[PDB]
Amino acid sequence: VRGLSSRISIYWTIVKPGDVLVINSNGNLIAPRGYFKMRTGKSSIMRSDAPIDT
Amino acid sequence: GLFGAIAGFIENGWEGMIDGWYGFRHQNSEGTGQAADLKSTQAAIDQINGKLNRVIEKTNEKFHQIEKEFSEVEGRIQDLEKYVEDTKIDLWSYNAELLVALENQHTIDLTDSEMNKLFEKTGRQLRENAEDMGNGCFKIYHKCDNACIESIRNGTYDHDVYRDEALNNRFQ
Ligand SMILES: *[C@@H]1O[C@H](CO)[C@@H](O)[C@H](O)[C@H]1NC(C)=O
Repeated sequence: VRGLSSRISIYWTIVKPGDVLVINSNGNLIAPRGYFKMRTGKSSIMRSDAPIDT
Repeated sequence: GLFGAIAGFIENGWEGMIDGWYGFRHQNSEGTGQAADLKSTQAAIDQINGKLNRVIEKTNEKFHQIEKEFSEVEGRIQDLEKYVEDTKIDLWSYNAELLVALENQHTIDLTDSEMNKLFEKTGRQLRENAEDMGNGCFKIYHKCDNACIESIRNGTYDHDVYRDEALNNRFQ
């Protein structure tokens, strides 16, 4: 795929307030650069090809 | 309908009654005429608007839910997701069918009812001065001019004024 026979597998970890992340590796780590801020609310996702009007 | 007035002892509706749902037609010494009954018309209309507003009130608001279409076969978890959705849809579809069936039966019966109530109220005003001809018409046994007819229509008819005349015509 795009020249490549190798792959990256993606994982995720959520860390709550007062907890801590530890990353321990001796090779093959694709490291995070930071974190995404989690929110709760009314957001969602939908698959559609419909145009978006005003 | 349950009351047997509409499509009953009232043989048919009036396409020419265009200013109301229920009303009166008369023939007297001054000619013939027609008038809508406002109270009965509005009672039926008010009930129907009541049930309509109860039905079209408050759709539910839902946001993030479960996926309902899938591009790969997955087995057990997808099976369950699809079954949950199908089950939900069949239940709501049943609710919709039943809701309109019950509401509509009841709408027919309540309008039939309003027709019957107007008929009974008129009969009661007339006391011994009229007889029910059985087709939703009263034969009034005294001279009853346009103002008299209007007194019946507006609920102020005074039967005692006409009682001697009417009884003489009915029974002798
Ligand atoms: C009822 O009709 C009579 C006769 O037309 C009229 O005199 C009277 O004003 C009416 N009453 C009402 C409450 O409108």
